[PDB]
Amino acid sequence: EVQLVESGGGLVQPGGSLRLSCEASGTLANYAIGWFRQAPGKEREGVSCISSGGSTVYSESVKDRFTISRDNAKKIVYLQMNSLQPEDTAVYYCAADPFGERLCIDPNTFAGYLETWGQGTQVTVSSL
Amino acid sequence: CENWLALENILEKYYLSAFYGIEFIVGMLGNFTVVFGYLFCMKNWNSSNVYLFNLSISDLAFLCTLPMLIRSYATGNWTYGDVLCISNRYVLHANLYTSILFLTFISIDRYLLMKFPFREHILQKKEFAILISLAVWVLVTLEVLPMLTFITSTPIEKGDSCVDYASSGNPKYSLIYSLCLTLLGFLIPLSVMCFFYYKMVVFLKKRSNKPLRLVVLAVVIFSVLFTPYHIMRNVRIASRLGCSQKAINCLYILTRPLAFLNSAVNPIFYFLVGDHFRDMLFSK
Ligand SMILES: O=C(O)Cc1cc(F)ccc1NC(=O)c1cccc(-c2cc(O[C@@H]3CCCNC3)c(Cl)cc2F)c1F
Ligand SMILES: CCCCCCCC/C=C/CCCCCCCC(=O)OC[C@H](O)CO
Ligand SMILES: CCCCCCCC/C=C/CCCCCCCC(=O)OC[C@H](O)CO
Ligand SMILES: CCCCCCCC/C=C\CCCCCCCC(=O)OC[C@H](O)CO
Ligand SMILES: [Cl-]
Repeated sequence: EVQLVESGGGLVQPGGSLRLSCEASGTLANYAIGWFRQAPGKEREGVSCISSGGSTVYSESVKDRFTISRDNAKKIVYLQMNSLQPEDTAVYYCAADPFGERLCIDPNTFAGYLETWGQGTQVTVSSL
Repeated sequence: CENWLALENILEKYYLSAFYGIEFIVGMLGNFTVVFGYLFCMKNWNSSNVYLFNLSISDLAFLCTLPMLIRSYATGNWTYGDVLCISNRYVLHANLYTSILFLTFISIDRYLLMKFPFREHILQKKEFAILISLAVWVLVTLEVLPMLTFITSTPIEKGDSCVDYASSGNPKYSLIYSLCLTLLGFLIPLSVMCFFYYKMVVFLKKRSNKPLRLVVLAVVIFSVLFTPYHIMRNVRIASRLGCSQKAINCLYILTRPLAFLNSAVNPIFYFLVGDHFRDMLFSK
């Protein structure tokens, strides 16, 4: 029984950094948390995932730039996004899997089995 | 060799009837449960889902032939006619070689997913797995076609004729065909699974399990169940190049339902792809 809210969305100049938060209301200890994003006209894509055991996975497009971390005491999952480019402009969502060791095996497939999602937060990377 | 003929008759009438009867029951219950589980629980399919669903269609095709095969062995003769001789002879070989191929592609999928969990590669797409599944069916249909071409040369039009190339026809050509089919249909897919188990172990050693579990179970199931059959099909043909010949045929008869035990136990792989499908099944 958890509710998710994403926060931290804003305007970033190309090359800039931004940190998103996925805060839960409900324990988060046994949940896997994955971050997904959807750009206008494109399909949803996983970017990063953290298992209940603490293991982290990253998509190839964000591997050298993003860091996912969790604080079970504060029930928060962070996504530190470094070196953002216009192509990273999207609504970022977090999803929770009660099977803590499942989601990060195949995030893009296993996201489809999940009922717990946040509302999303808009990240805009644009110059000027 | 009247004693060995008594053993051949008893093995066909009682051993094959019982072993295929048990496989028909266990196989139908197992495959209908995993097929309906996919039709009612899986909403977005990945590569492994596609391969597992194909493996079940392959199993179900074989299981549907068993009442005809059990009835024929129980009565001692083939009475179903020429069309059913070709369709049954096709399905039995096709189920054997499509099954190991679907497990080989599942193993490569588990390996690529271990390295690239987000499935960015074209090789990891659902649409590509559908193409590979269609390729598996076409390849195996082609591997089996020389056997069917031989069968059409025999007098199947008589309605009561349905020969086994291991027991009938030119032994020189049957041996070349059977050895090529053992290599391409069995030994090569088994070696590819062994190679990908090794690649998985090397990847995990560098990073230092579920992916290893599925591949190891596949290598064990196929090594144990397909090896006695492939040895005996080839030894049965080689012996035709006496009581020794009838004894070898009895050993060969014993190995056939042992290889097809695969189609009754295959549904276990549905539970080794990390999605908690067993838990999903119980919820419904
Ligand atoms: O057979 C098994 O164990 C199952 C099996 C396992 C393998 F690994 C490879 C092939 C097969 N089998 C077939 O693909 C098949 C197809 C169609 C019909 C028969 C068949 C024919 C019979 O009789 C005729 C005419 C009389 C003299 N013998 C031949 C009788 Cl009695 C009973 C029959 F099932 C098959 F066997
Ligand atoms: C190249 C592919 C080889 C062929 C196999 C492809 C797939 C397996 C099922 C086929 C359906 C055929 C079932 C036959 C329908 C009823 C048969 C029948 O009516 O019996 C006639 C009898 O054998 C004497 O006339
Ligand atoms: C119609 C399509 C047909 C195309 C033809 C496909 C052939 C691909 C390779 C086959 C050799 C078998 C696998 C290669 C290596 C296997 C050797 C082995 O036994 O394992 C390796 C070892 O475990 C680790 O060092
Ligand atoms: C749960 C399963 C229980 C079911 C039990 C299934 C019945 C046993 C099957 C096959 C015997 C093995 C056959 C022998 C394979 C190799 C032996 C060999 O090479 O002997 C050839 C020799 O030339 C001859 O004269
Ligand atoms: Cl025969």
